[PDB]
Amino acid sequence: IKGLFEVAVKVKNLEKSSQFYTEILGFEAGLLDSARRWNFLWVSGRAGMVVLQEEKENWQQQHFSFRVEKSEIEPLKKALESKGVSVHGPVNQEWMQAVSLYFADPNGHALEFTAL
Amino acid sequence: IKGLFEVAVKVKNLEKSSQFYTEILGFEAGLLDSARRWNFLWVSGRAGMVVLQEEKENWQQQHFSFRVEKSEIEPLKKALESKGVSVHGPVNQEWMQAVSLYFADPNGHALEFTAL
Repeated sequence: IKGLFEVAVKVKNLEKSSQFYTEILGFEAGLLDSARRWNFLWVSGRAGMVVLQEEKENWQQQHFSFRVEKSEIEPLKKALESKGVSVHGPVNQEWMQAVSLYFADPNGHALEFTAL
Repeated sequence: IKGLFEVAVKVKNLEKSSQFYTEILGFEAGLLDSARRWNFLWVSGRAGMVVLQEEKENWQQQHFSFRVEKSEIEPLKKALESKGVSVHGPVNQEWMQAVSLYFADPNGHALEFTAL
């Protein structure tokens, strides 16, 4: 097993969340299934994938993180902030020799950039 | 952004789920926080991480997948089966030139191995 590849993310609004993940996070189009209301988006070419799945009821917070380089922590924080996203951190994770940034998607999920 | 690094997984029983993720999936010990009832486990050295978080109420199914090599699909299916885990697939994902195996963790989450 080589790492984490994909996560399914429950979203309140497929279009608004697709806009966030593609325009703000820069993920690339994959497969938009307007029938099931799912959108499969690619992370870093073919390195990862998020599957946005529309669900209008029963909200529950999710947490997941994306890998970034330590040297890119401040640029990424600034880029998110410029696009209107509030960013917490950097937070040092001494026990794992890591640095994290924390921010929300449009659904209030707890997203993170982690540098190792 | 280089890929997906970590997912938080809600579990009914921290010990039973920790046993599954370490003994069956082979993830390595990281940080066991018996206070918050969380266990941070490493995937493929430092390539990824799962954070098991005990929650005894409000079950909701999660979906996530781990990256594997295409040539390892049958060995991994067999290995899981040998450890008592029922495996579905391989399923060809033609649109993304991928192959998937599907199986459950002890919480009934929808886990997957994806080969690209």
